[PDB]
Amino acid sequence: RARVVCYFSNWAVYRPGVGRYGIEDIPVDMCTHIIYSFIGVTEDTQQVLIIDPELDVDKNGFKNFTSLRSKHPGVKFTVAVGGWAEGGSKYSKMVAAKSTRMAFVRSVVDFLNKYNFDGLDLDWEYPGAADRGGSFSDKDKFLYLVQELRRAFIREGKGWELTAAVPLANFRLMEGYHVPELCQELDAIHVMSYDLRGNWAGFADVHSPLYKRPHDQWAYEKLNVNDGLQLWEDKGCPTNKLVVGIPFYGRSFTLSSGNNNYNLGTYINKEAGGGDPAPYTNATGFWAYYEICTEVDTADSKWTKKWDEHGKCPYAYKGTQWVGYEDPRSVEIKMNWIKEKGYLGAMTWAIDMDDFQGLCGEKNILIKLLHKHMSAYTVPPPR
Ligand SMILES: CC(=O)N[C@@H]1[C@@H](O)[C@H](O[C@@H]2O[C@H](CO)[C@@H](O[C@@H]3O[C@H](CO)[C@@H](O)[C@H](O)[C@H]3NC(C)=O)[C@H](O)[C@H]2NC(C)=O)[C@@H](CO)O[C@H]1O
Ligand SMILES: CC(=O)N[C@@H]1[C@@H](O)[C@H](O[C@@H]2O[C@H](CO)[C@@H](O)[C@H](O)[C@H]2NC(C)=O)[C@@H](CO)O[C@H]1O
Ligand SMILES: *[C@@H]1O[C@H](CO)[C@@H](O)[C@H](O)[C@H]1NC(C)=O
Ligand SMILES: *[C@@H]1O[C@H](CO)[C@@H](O)[C@H](O)[C@H]1NC(C)=O
Repeated sequence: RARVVCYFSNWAVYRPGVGRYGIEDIPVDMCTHIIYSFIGVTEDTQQVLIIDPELDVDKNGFKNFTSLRSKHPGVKFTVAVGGWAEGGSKYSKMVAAKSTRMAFVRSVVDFLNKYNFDGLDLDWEYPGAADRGGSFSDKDKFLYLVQELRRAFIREGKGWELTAAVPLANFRLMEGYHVPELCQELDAIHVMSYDLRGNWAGFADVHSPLYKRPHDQWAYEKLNVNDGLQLWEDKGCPTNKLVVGIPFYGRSFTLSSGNNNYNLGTYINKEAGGGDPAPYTNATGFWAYYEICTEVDTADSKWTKKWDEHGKCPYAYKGTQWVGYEDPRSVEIKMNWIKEKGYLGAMTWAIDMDDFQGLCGEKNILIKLLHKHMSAYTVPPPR
């Protein structure tokens, strides 16, 4: 009764060559809940914004995805609104008044009926975040939105789920999330236990450390997966509502000129923006898991792979390039820890970045780990 929650990116179909990943590539039986990402909100009318209508509607992307339930009827197929690229300011605007929230709620209900989704995942990053167009009143008003969506979903009578993707840093929780009240209204809390470190921080480090390292200080002291989940519990969220995110990607850095120290915490060339783009994701500062294993794990690789003994994550480097990520060893450790803590399950950002082609070895190696552990695990009663 554990969840394996799989975010599916609708833009992965445009990746070239073996990176192309579409609806037909989703390994549906490895997940219990699959989430089509993303739709957005309009700036002016607070309605659902379809972000790639040629794919999502004209080529039947939404419906191809939800009709997967014909062959896989025990799986839930929902849609996520928001995501990083959507920004936060349209959401802070939409929740500012009862009337604009109600316009959005009606639009959501029509959309979910039209494309036969099982519910909605809220991915506003983030209520209350001044750097993302937010402000103080978002914390109350985001809770109101959640309460109003839940009531609308109850009225529709189809048993739709409502979930949310959330951060784990204390300051973000204080600015945006009434934890006990949100955890009561939501079916699952998808914790984004990743991007905890990255180029923006100004030093090289793994981005999903499980436990504190000696160099973690001040704001970073508790910014690790174990302490972040413990924070959600301490703030009032039941253990059996918390789903732990696992990144299928690494955060990369370009090290400072002449820097031969590759240890965690080493200085970087921050203006570079991160490591150089890899060929399929083509984004400075991150690599898909399959982009990492095809470079790091080959027989003649010139990459050097190391292990963070405290954070329990791999990192690898070559030249000026350094990347921290998750591999089968680190994912196995986190699966065992999820079971030890009694959490509701595991989530991945995102299923289209697993080695789904088997370029390095077993196809879908990381999601198979999530599925192996979660499917044999019984979630205990709240602690
Ligand atoms: C649940 C959750 O993890 N949510 C967040 C994710 O949004 C975020 O991943 C990033 O998502 C954005 C989209 O919101 C990606 O930007 C996209 O970039 C490509 C080209 O580089 C572009 O073609 C797309 O148009 C654009 N998206 C859209 C909506 O069209 C970004 O690359 C993702 N970053 C990754 C995968 O590392 C994840 C991980 O950061 O965490 C939350 O912030
Ligand atoms: C903490 C900080 O300096 N904030 C900015 C970051 O939000 C941002 O990247 C993002 O890191 C967040 C953690 O703070 C993640 O939650 C978020 O998923 C991630 N963004 C994505 C999806 O790529 C960086 C810019 O990339 O700027 C920082 O200043
Ligand atoms: C939906 O499935 C149809 C029939 O297989 C296919 O032609 C189309 O490309 C699919 N669209 C998407 C977005 O996957
Ligand atoms: C890679 O991304 C950059 C930055 O957006 C873009 O300008 C360039 O066209 C992209 N290249 C490919 C092959 O998509």
